[PDB]
Amino acid sequence: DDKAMAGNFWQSSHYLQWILDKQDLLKERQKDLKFLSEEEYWKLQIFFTNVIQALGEHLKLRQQVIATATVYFKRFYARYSLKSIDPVLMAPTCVFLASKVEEFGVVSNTRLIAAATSVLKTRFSYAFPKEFPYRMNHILECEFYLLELMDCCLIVYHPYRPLLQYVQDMGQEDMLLPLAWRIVNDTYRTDLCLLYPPFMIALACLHVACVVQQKDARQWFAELSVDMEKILEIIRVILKLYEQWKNFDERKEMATILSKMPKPKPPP
Amino acid sequence: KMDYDFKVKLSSERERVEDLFEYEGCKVGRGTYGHVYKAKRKDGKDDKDYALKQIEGTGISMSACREIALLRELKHPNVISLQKVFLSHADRKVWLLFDYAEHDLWHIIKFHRASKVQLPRGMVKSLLYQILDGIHYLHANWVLHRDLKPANILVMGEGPERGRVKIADMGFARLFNSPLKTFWYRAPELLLGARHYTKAIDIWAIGCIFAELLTSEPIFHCRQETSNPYHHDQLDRIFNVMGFPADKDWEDIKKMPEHSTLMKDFRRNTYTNCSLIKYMEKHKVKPDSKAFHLLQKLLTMDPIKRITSEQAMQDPYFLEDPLPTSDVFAGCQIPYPKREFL
Ligand SMILES: Nc1n[nH]c2ccc(C(=O)N3CCCC[C@H]3c3ccc(F)cc3)cc12
Repeated sequence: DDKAMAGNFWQSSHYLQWILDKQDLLKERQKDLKFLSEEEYWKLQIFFTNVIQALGEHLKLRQQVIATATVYFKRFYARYSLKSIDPVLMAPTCVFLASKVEEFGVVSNTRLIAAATSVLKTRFSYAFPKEFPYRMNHILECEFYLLELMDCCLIVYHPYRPLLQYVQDMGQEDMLLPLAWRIVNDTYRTDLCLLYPPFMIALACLHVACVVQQKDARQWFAELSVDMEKILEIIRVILKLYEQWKNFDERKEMATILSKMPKPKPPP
Repeated sequence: KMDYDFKVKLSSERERVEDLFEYEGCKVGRGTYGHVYKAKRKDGKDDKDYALKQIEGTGISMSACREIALLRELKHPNVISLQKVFLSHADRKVWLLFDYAEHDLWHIIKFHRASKVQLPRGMVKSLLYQILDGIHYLHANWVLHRDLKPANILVMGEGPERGRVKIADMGFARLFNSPLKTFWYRAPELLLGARHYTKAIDIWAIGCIFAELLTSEPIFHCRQETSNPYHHDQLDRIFNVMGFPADKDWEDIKKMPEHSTLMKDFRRNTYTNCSLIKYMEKHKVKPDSKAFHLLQKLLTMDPIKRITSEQAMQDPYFLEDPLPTSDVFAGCQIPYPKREFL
C-alpha cells in the first residue's frame, strides 16, 4: 500500500523543488490576472479541482491517486498560463499520468476517454454545453508536455498519511478522522499544497476538526515540536476557504468565468 | 489546440539526445529493457562516458513511468543514478542518461570461471558489502529490486568512482506486486507459488550471488527446462545443495499453494546426505569461516527466518581482516576487458 519513498520527504523532489515561494507564485499569476480577477482565478481552481475529483471517482481511483493528479495540474498552471494548454484537456491527462505511477491496476485508453466524456456531460453541463472534443492522441501529446514541465517529478506526498498517524496518536479515530479527512480534501481547492509541507497541512485540518466538534486537544498540540505560527497561517486559509465556498455559486458563475479565460492562439 | 507561441518556444529550447550525445555504433546492451549505448558529449565540456538507455516501446508505459518516478527520487552511491530524461516528441521515445559502468559481476565471474580466482584479497567481501548497502537503501525506502542477479550488479571502471558497485535494472513495474503475472536466483517460496515479492526474496538472491563469488559457479545451476511458478528441476537442485527442509525448519511451508505438488513429486529420503556444509566444502570453503556462517543466514529456506540486509551488514564477517574497501579492486590493476560494441 503505497509505501515507496514514504520516509524520504526531506530529501525528496517535492520538498527541494516543488515547495514554492508565495510571492514567486503571485508574480507568475499576473499574466492571467490581465483577463481574470483574483477572485475569478481562485474560483477556476476550485472548479477544476472538482472536475479532477469527479473523474477520479468515476474511474474508481483511491483518493491519494486523485490528489497526486490535482497537484500535477496545480504545478502546471503555477508555471504557465491557462492559454498554454486547455485545462479541459490537462485535467484527464493529469489523472491518466497519476494512475500510471501506481502498479495496482491500470487505466485503459478507451476507459479514460469514456470517463472524461461521461463526467463532463452528466456532472458539469452547467459549464460545458458541447461534448468533450479531445481524442486519445491529444492526451498522449499533452502527457509529454506535462512530464517535461514537472522535470519528471512524479512522487507526491499528501497530508492523509501523517493525519492518520496523528489521530491514532490522540486515540480519537472514530471521533475525528472522517471530518479531518474531508477538510484535507477541501485544502486542494487552495494553493496550500504548493506552499507548505504535508504534515503541517494535516495538523491544521486536525485543529479545525477539533474546533468544529468541540474537543479540547490544546495539551496534545502543545506536546508537539512544530512552528505553530505556520499552522495558524494554514488554519486562516482553511477558514477563508469556507467563506469563499459560502459566497461562491459554482453552477451559476462558471460558464461566464470560463469564457473570460485567455484562449490558445492558433498557428499562422 | 495548444498555444502556438508556447509550442514553438518549447520546441526551440528542448534538448534533443542526438544533438547532445555521440552514440551511433556504440551499443553495449540490448534486451527487454530496450537499447543501451555508451555515449560521449558532442559539445566537449564533460570528458567522460555515459550510459544512454532508450526504453523499449513507445510513449509512457507503466514500466517507464515507475522507473522515471523512483529513479528521480533515489540517491545512494551503490545504486545507479539517473542524470537526465530526454523525451523525443517526434517518435515518442523516452531516453534515460546514466553514468557509465565498464564492468559487471556476470563478466567478472565469467572471466575467473574461464581461468584455471578473485585475485585481490577482500574483493568478494567488498562487493558483498556494497550490494548489501544498496539493497538496504532501497528496502528502507520500501523499494524492492525483484530480479537481482550478477548481470545487473554493475561495477565502475577507471575514474573517480573506481571499483564501486552500482545496482541497476530494478524491476520497477510488476502488476499488483505479483510474480504470477533462468530461475537460478529465485527463492524457494517463489517456486512454491508465492503471490507477492518481498524483501526476503531480494536477500536470497544476494546469498546466491555471494556463493557464486566465492566458488565462481552458480550455486543453484540448472538446465533451461512457463505460465506457472512451479519448477521441478530448479527445486531439485536447491534440495541437492541445501537438503530437504524439516517441518521445524519451515513451518509455514504447508500454507504455500504448491505444497501438495511438492509432496507429490519429492521424497525427503532422496536428499538425506545433502547440506550446504557438504556443498561448500567441495568448493574449498571452510564451514567454520565467518563467510560461511553469513552465507547460511542469507540462504535460509524459510523467508521469515532469513536475515535482513541491515543485520547482514552488522555481521562480524565485515569486522574480520581484510576489511571492505570503497574500491573493490583495492587499488590493484583491472585485468577485465572493456565492453565490446554490438
Ligand atoms: N553499462 C551501464 N552503465 N550505466 C548503466 C545503466 C543502465 C544499464 C542497463 O540498462 N542495463 C540493462 C540491464 C541492467 C544491466 C545493464 C547492462 C549490463 C550489462 C550489459 F552488457 C549491458 C547493460 C547499463 C549501464
